[PDB]
Amino acid sequence: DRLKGKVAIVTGGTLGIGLAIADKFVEEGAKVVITGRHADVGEKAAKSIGGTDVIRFVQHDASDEAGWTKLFDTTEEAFGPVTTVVNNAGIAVSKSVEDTTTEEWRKLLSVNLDGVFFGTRLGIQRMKNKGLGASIINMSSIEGLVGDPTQGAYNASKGAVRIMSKSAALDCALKDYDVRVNTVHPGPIKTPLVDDLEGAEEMMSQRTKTPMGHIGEPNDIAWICVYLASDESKFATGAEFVVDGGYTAQ
Amino acid sequence: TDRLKGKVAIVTGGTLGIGLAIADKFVEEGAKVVITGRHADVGEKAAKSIGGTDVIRFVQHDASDEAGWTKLFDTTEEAFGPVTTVVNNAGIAVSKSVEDTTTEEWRKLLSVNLDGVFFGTRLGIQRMKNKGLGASIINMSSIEGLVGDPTQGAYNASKGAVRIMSKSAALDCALKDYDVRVNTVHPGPIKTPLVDDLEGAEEMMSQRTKTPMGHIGEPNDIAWICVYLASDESKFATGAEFVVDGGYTAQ
Amino acid sequence: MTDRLKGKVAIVTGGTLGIGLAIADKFVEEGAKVVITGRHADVGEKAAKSIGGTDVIRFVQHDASDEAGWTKLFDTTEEAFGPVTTVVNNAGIAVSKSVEDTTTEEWRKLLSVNLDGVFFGTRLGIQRMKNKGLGASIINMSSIEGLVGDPTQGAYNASKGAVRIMSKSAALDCALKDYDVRVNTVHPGPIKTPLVDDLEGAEEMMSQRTKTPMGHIGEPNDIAWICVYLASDESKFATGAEFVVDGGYTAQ
Amino acid sequence: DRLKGKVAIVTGGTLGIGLAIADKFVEEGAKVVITGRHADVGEKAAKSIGGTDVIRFVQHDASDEAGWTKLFDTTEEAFGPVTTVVNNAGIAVSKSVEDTTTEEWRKLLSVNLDGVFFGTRLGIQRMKNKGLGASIINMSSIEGLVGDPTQGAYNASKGAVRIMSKSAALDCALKDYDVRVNTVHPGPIKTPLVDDLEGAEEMMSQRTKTPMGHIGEPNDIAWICVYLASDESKFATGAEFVVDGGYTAQ
Ligand SMILES: NC(=O)c1ccc[n+]([C@@H]2O[C@H](COP(=O)([O-])OP(=O)(O)OC[C@H]3O[C@@H](n4cnc5c(N)ncnc54)[C@H](OP(=O)(O)O)[C@@H]3O)[C@@H](O)[C@H]2O)c1
Ligand SMILES: NC(=O)c1ccc[n+]([C@@H]2O[C@H](COP(=O)([O-])OP(=O)(O)OC[C@H]3O[C@@H](n4cnc5c(N)ncnc54)[C@H](OP(=O)(O)O)[C@@H]3O)[C@@H](O)[C@H]2O)c1
Ligand SMILES: NC(=O)c1ccc[n+]([C@@H]2O[C@H](COP(=O)([O-])OP(=O)(O)OC[C@H]3O[C@@H](n4cnc5c(N)ncnc54)[C@H](OP(=O)(O)O)[C@@H]3O)[C@@H](O)[C@H]2O)c1
Ligand SMILES: [Cl-]
Ligand SMILES: [Cl-]
Ligand SMILES: [Cl-]
Ligand SMILES: [Mg+2]
Ligand SMILES: [Mg+2]
Repeated sequence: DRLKGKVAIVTGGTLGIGLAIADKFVEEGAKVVITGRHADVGEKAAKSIGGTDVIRFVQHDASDEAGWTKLFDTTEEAFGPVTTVVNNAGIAVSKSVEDTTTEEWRKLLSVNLDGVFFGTRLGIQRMKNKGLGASIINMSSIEGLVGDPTQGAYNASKGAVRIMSKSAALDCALKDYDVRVNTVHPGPIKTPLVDDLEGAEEMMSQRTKTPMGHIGEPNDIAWICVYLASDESKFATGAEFVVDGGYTAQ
Repeated sequence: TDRLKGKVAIVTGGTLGIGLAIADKFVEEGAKVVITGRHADVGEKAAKSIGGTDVIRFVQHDASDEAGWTKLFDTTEEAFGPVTTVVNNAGIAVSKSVEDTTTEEWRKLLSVNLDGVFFGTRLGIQRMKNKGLGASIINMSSIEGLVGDPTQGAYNASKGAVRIMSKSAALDCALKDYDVRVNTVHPGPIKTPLVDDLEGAEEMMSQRTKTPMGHIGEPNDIAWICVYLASDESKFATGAEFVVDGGYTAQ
Repeated sequence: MTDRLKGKVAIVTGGTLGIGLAIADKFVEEGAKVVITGRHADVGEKAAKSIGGTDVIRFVQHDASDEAGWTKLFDTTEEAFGPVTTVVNNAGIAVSKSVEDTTTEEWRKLLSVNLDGVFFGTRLGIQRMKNKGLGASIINMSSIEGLVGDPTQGAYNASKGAVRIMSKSAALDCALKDYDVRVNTVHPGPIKTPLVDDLEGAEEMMSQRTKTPMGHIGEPNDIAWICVYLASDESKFATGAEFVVDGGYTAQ
Repeated sequence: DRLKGKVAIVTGGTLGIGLAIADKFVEEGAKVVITGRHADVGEKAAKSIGGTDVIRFVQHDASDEAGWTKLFDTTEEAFGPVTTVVNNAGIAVSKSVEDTTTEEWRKLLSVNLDGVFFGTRLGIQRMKNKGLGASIINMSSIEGLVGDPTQGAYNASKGAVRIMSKSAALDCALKDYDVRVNTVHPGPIKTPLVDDLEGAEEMMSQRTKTPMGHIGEPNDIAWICVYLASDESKFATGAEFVVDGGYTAQ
């Protein structure tokens, strides 16, 4: 259907937002590789969506540079030329800038920023100039648009992804690469991980935070990623797609 | 399966160009559509080019005509049932710097591009709130609502106004649990017979210093993002700006 | 009196109260000659005298939505002080209505001042200040409400988003044509002024930490000082930009 | 007199933009410590501005975390408690995202991002709750607002600075630290950084790039920094100050 012929890598694809992206990608006809760090979880997640003819799990840590080349080779071996890269893997640190230790800072940025860099750079190299309608979708958060006093390192990583993606988009467009790069900026989304933090959903559902008075669900982010992966969005590049319940509109 | 099943849409300025493509893809996705425009022969031919009166109808209406807006909703509702979707797309251009803009040009453009969008948004909230329709208002606000252009002063004013007024509406609807979303769409240069009739226009906007992709878009590029915004797929998106511009604003 | 605006001649619309008064006050303190406008001659004459004598500041009764009066206002100012170098389009009004609840009368009245007035002053300011080596500067008063929405200020939001982007168009045309005129926008957050004071509950609502992270609203001098920077030749490379002084309001 | 009583650290204050900031800060009454890696350049720069009663040089690489603590100690010993931190040190790499080596990425980010994090975190720690009218000014760029196809790592670093600074501003404000944090976004400015990239001034002077048709001068950035360091800006925090010749207005 809407993603006919697409082959997608979805990092952090075994839980929450990434899992829903993979689910709707398969529903729309794409073949998907979802990555994660734990194999006992990752395989049941893939099977929860489809069989190995449409979706497969590959253990990969987004900060693992060499593993990225291996991840692409495995995906192409399974499904053919990669067309779509969703850089979704990330981690959080609940600290102000003042209270962030240098170890927390470096570890978060090696996943949230270096990992997105590794996936974007390689995706451009492996997908340019092949008539694929290639699309790189970088998950860049409402925390890439506004600050949060207790997400200092996360804010830095998401702001970096936001503008680095415009650089990539412009270079691909100017060089007729047939690769588009866009960022998605989710507001608060209900996941089992948000569930395990007592008070988190309640805090984020305050009207002063999310004007809709509730947080979203993973499918809310999947559907905008479907649009961005499909050729329906062949004129969209370097842009920010915000699905946040009004959070940044006030 | 149809992504706009059961939706009922008004698309102003929907007989040519971007509005016509939005109407076409809306019908294709299962919506019933009323398109508006000022000229009846163009408008009737436009509607029939998309489908029969069971899925699409033309209503003659100038978007700056405040009184006509209530009749337009009534006509749409009697044909298709309650309106769920309003695309405020009607708009005109003035090729003048702020310095060179006449007061008559200023007022005429703003009466369509700003007053009209206000009339449709205000009435849309009134008529669609609290009805469980998954209502969506889509305001066309242009890259000229994000960046300035030295020779588009009044257009820039109108589109910046639509951009932020739409956030006001989105927030009020959300805080009041109205079940109405309001978002803006920001097209870059798009090929239309309007652009084709202006010699060198497509060539100027295709320069890499304007559009990095080196070409201008097509009306269906805007239609597809409007389908996303009209559908229940985007039920968590409100008050946000959706930019389809070939990279224009990213540099 | 010091000298960061030496030789400048400024029109400050709505300069008899609140933010406009503070702009005029600090402009005079920095060496500028100033004409303030307003609709009430009694408040306005006293406002000007409260800042200085007629050799540094004068009041002119003018509604900013009155197009023909704009030409007379420039003539009167240049007759008094020489060619105008600086236009601060500050006059503005508010309406506490959602988009849904805004009447068309309220919509047109607010926009005739907040948008048409800024257009009239920007258009005429370009015509009368271009190509004169003045280091000219047009400062258009937007608001944080030109950057984010407010559910109960629909028309005001529209007017301030219009000012924000129209000003960019004017700045670009002036720059590309070497007019020696800059155009920038100032976006105050909540500021203690009569506009705020006489909206019951407004300061209290805006002082909440969920609104202004600094936990209080600003004061008129906060906006005067960024305007002094923008009117001075210190900002000669600044054009088409948005200057936000808002207590952190738009950072979260 | 506009900076009477202020004590400022200006990283990379020995050439270009940072030198002009230091110069104007001293003119307005501040005591200033400038940093840089090269003591030959730095000692002369300090002497070109004033005597050791108003300005001193400290050899320090902004990417050196341990050195930041020494730098604040040295400044305190000379001039009293620091009131103003200008995180200005930065470098550039003329590579698209596709063409960026991981070494180039890590080197630029360790200076442009880690260094701004180190100085912001330390500035907050050292200046909070002292009633100093403290101000942290983080040097971003128009390249933290828009992309550039050939400055991918730089774009990443400047977008990170932009949004991390908002987080810091918010935390300082909500906690009543009496510390403001803002970012400055220069457009092209004539500096050794620009003068060494051959053809860069000519490129950035095109009207399609800078509408004013010329690039700026270091004093253009000095004056907005004076405003931000002074108590004139006591209501300005978390905001972006753009001095760019119209670059980002089109
Ligand atoms: N400047 C740019 O950068 C640029 C370039 C290309 C496209 N765009 C985008 O294109 C979008 C839509 O414009 P378009 O190019 O599709 O225009 P278009 O091709 O001229 O189509 C105009 C449609 O609106 C109708 N219309 C005109 N005035 C009207 C009124 N007062 N009331 C109701 N309908 C009216 C037209 O004819 P009738 O009145 O006879 O029906 C026609 O159906 C804008 O948001 C703009 O951002 C922008
Ligand atoms: N206060 C805030 O929190 C705040 C925040 C962001 C932006 N702003 C903006 O800053 C500007 C000044 O606001 P403020 O709070 O200082 O307002 P204010 O305290 O109400 O003062 C408004 C001034 O404008 C004059 N004025 C009003 N309507 C006018 C018209 N049609 N023509 C000429 N002068 C007129 C008033 O004098 P007369 O009544 O005698 O005419 C008065 O001198 C406005 O553009 C406002 O939107 C204010
Ligand atoms: N020039 C522009 O057009 C422009 C535009 C926007 C933003 N900016 C930003 O403004 C800032 C200053 O740029 P500029 O053009 O003035 O550069 P510049 O002329 O090359 O000056 C660089 C200064 O920083 C110092 N420096 C370099 N690496 C350092 C390190 N690791 N630790 C400490 N100091 C270091 C240099 O001294 P040593 O070599 O002795 O260390 C020198 O004092 C940078 O953040 C830049 O990204 C510049
Ligand atoms: Cl994210
Ligand atoms: Cl009057
Ligand atoms: Cl200290
Ligand atoms: Mg906000
Ligand atoms: Mg641009």
